[PDB]
Amino acid sequence: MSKFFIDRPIFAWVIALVIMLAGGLSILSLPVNQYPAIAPPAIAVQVSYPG
Amino acid sequence: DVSSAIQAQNVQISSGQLGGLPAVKGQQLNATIIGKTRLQTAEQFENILL
Ligand SMILES: CCCCCCCCCCCCO[C@@H]1O[C@H](CO)[C@@H](O[C@H]2O[C@H](CO)[C@@H](O)[C@H](O)[C@H]2O)[C@H](O)[C@H]1O
Repeated sequence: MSKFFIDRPIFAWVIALVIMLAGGLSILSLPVNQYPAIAPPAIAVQVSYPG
Repeated sequence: DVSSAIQAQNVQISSGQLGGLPAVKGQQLNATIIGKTRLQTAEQFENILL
């Protein structure tokens, strides 16, 4: 490439613009939060034997 | 008769709570009351009035 793209900077831009366009529209639908799920799964069992 | 006897005589006394909520102003001592569990020994069983 490079040499190819040096005489084709519209094409160069377009691969850049597609990448930006794709990644942009993604920022619109990503979950946001402080941290990822970083906690061990725990399952809890409960019963009360009255008194 | 024996079955019924054992069923009435080999049970757990359910047991409440001294100073259970709601309680009256004062209370102060809140403690669980534990009753009797159940027969354990073969003897305890040989007992039980029929
Ligand atoms: C973990 C997943 C990662 C996936 C992402 C993969 C992408 C990696 C990109 C590497 C591709 C690079 O491709 C690169 O093209 C340029 C085009 O100018 C070339 O660039 C240069 O190469 C040689 C070395 O001086 C010269 O003879 C040539 O004149 C020059 O153009 C390279 O020979 C080539 O290596």
